[PDB]
Amino acid sequence: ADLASQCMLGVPSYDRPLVPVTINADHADAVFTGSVDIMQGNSRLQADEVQLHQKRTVDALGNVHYDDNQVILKGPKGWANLNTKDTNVWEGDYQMVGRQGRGKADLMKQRGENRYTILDNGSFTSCLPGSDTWSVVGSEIIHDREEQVAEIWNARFKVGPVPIFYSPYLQLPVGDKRRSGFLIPNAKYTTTNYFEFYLPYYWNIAPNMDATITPHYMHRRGNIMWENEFRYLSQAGAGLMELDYLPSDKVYEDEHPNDDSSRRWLFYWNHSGVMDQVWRFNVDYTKVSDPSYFNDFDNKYGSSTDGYATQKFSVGYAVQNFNATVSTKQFQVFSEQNTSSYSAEPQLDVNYYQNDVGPFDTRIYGQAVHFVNTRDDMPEATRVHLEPTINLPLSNNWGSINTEAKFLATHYQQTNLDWYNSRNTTKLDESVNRVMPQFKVDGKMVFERDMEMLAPGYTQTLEPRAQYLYVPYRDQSDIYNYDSSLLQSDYSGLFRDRTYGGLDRIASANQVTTGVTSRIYDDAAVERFNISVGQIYYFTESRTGDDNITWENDDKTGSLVWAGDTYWRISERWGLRGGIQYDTRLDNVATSNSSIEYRRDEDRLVQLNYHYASPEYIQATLPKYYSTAEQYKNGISQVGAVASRPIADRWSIVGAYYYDTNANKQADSMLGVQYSSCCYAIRVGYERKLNGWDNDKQHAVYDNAIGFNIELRGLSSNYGLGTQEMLRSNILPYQNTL
Amino acid sequence: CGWHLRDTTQVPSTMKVMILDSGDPNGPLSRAVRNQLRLNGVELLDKETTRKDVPSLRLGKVSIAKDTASVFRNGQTAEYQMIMTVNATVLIPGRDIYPISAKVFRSFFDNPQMALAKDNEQDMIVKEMYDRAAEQLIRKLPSIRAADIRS
Amino acid sequence: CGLKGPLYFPP
Amino acid sequence: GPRPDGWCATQASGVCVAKWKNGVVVPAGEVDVRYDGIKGSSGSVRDYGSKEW
Ligand SMILES: *C[C@@H](COC(=O)CCCCCCCCCCCCCCC)OC(=O)CCCCCCCCCCCCCCC
Ligand SMILES: *C(=O)CCCCCCCCCCCCCCC
Repeated sequence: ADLASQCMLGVPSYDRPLVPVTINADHADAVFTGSVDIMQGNSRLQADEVQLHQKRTVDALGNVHYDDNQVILKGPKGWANLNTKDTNVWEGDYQMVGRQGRGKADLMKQRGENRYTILDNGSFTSCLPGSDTWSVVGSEIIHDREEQVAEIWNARFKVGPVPIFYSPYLQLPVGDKRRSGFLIPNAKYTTTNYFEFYLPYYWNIAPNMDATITPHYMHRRGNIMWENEFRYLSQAGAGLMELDYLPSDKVYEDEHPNDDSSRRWLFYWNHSGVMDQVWRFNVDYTKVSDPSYFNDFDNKYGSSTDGYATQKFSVGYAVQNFNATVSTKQFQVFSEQNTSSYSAEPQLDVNYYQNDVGPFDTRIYGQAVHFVNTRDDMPEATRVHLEPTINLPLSNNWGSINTEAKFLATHYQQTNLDWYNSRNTTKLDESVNRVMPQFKVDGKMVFERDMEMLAPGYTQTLEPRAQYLYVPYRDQSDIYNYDSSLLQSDYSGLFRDRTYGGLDRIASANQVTTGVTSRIYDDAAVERFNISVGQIYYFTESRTGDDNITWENDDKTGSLVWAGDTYWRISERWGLRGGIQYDTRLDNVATSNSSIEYRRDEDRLVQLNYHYASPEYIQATLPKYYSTAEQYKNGISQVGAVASRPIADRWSIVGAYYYDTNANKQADSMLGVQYSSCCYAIRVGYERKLNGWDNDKQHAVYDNAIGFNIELRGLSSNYGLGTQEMLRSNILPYQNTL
Repeated sequence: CGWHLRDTTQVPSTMKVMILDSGDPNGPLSRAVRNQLRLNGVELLDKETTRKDVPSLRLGKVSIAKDTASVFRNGQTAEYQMIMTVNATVLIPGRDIYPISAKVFRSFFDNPQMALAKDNEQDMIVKEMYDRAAEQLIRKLPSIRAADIRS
Repeated sequence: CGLKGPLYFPP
Repeated sequence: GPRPDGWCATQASGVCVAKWKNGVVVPAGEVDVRYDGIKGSSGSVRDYGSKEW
């Protein structure tokens, strides 16, 4: 009894089988009368007065009912030719078979191979009979089943009996094939940027490319921003280009009156593909005119939110035992603080794998990179890395132990050190060589037990795991930190062999990692539950030479890191997740999160989640400005709730609410309602979100927003209630965690 | 203590010789899956082999999404929730096809002052997710063997 | 009125 | 025809959109990715359904 079934109830269906002139009359230029039935192919003609002329043509008079596998005709006068496959039916009505279109006319013609439906002074509507919500009555209408369109001449769009629109020419996409025309328009009011309006226009260039021009009129700025999109599908992959361009900004001229022009633009290019299974091309490029572009056209209040734009290219060549890649990675920082950043121009990655060298496995990894800074005072360097590896994996049914040896060799050539050295104590070096091995031992076991006491046919496992990592200590204070950052340690991250992501900081390690996992499988060998607990024991302090992390305790050795996980799959609808991260040097819980969700189907779902991040974790990792600002220093502690429920199978209510318990103030709040019908659909949305910080008053500012969509239905095979598109319409979008 | 050492291998005895079928055989996911099957002891076969009596694991679409998870007190995003979804089907020769899936969740704290360093950290997160999703696909093989027996 | 849809290679 | 049957001549956005049939390349997929919006200070894309035929 869903919307697809309700709108299909009034739709006629074809009963005869899908595959010749058999007449059937009571009284048989032969004239027939009473009640006739003419079957030629899949077509049928019904009337009470049909006569032949031969030479074979028929003339029907009175209560003519033409039937087909595509249309249905009714009228008081008819005429057809049994050789040209044409029918002329006078004033009456028609209705599509197997779909929703219908309307009336004065002269309806069927044409070549029953493909055209020529209409004179007719109308076309997509609603079910007895609704008459909207119609597109025009002078002439042409329906064709191949291109799936309805061309209308001298069209007058009507809502009810009111001709709200007039146009010389118009096309409606009656089907699923792509066609160029106007898409769904949007209306929106915001407490920051005021009234807005979008008018998309599609363009079907070719089967493998299309464009979309979207004039976006913002009232506050007094000009239209042209949002352009171009999608393509070539032999090298598929991508798209975005070019938004605002010729003049009246708000920007007030903030920055010294600039000659106030134009605003943004260019985004994204590409991703693989050609011939070897070549791998990737692009992710973003460029904007001014640093305040992302604040203005995101409904942001002030220039306080940090961020950057990523401008990456890549070309690769992958084989089963080798892959080489060249890539340049640049960024553009948009903070009020220092905006200097490094970029790799270019970077080369080479890998080579050769298995079965006896009982061992072999691997080689090389890299050659060049670092440049936007400023002309910061150092720049060239780095070359080599990393041969050797394994020895042994395994059986109940356990497996793997022993790995590795060697690390890096070379540096640093220049532009005059400014940095002249005002710092630890001088940098022109040439640095950093060679150091690595030895790791990993082990696992698995046990099983038949837990018939609790449930019949279930089984439970227990998988203890241990590891030992040893890396020697090399002083790295004379190497600038270009692309190394501290890594997070979830349960599976306890067994990682790196602390920093990059090659400029490689901390010494002398530690043993221990963990355990316990899974529960049901009688169908389907896993339902699993929980993991792990830790790291440091035998000696992990030193990276620099050693400039702001810890809370002066703890160096012992059990310092803990982590855990949980995933319970109660039923097909329920699902619970968890995770905690404890660090003794923080004397607190670093990070934690949880989530419980019920989801009967797409429309019906409830979800509760939690996110935590301690004040000490913000201090240890994020910059020194995040430990003193009132909008950063408290960490994260928020509770979220997402829900959805449809009523009467046409409505759909959606809500969301996120609440920061530290400040006792909300962070996000959403509420969307969409009424889906057989020939239209209306959506309304609301959202209150944080959009900046007021330094003068020391409290956050919010940004309200209420939208309004409208859409035509029945032309395409779409009957969704729009729940999944409303759930992702807020700054903290819904994510399926089932 | 009713425990005992596991006496059965993770890969069912009927899938000890399998055909790895993928549209991107040189990609990161196919390498991760092929690495897991080596550890368990599976003797992978070429697609163009003469054998028509061995199951085939066809690897499908892989999607990675990154979204905001929680925000600071000024609306700026604090952590990103990254999700990877992998689809695959196992074609038992003659019986049926059994679709399977794997979903991996990760978290990522951004730091605009270290933008080059966070891109290498983010590249490390995605590489590790291919290994987690490659393990979940292997753990769904014993359920396929038991479903095959029932049908 | 138009209909946005997926791309494909020409036949 | 150089490459054998089923060889994915072009893979786009995680799905194969062209494969060799017998000495010739034929389309075997579709791609539907659209511009999503600004993710802080950058662009993004969203997959509205890409499949293999
Ligand atoms: C087809 C799609 C989107 O199409 C649109 O509705 C967008 C507007 C179309 C026209 C744009 C104007 C530019 C055209 C240039 C050529 C003009 C030639 C003129 C020659 C003389 O349909 C949809 O998806 C949206 C549904 C349409 C809703 C229409 C309003 C419904 C409610 C009406 C209530 C009364 C309004 C009274 C208005 C006067
Ligand atoms: C749909 O996107 C536009 C209809 C076909 C475009 C070609 C003719 C341009 C003028 C059309 C008039 C706009 C009104 C469209 C129907 C509401």
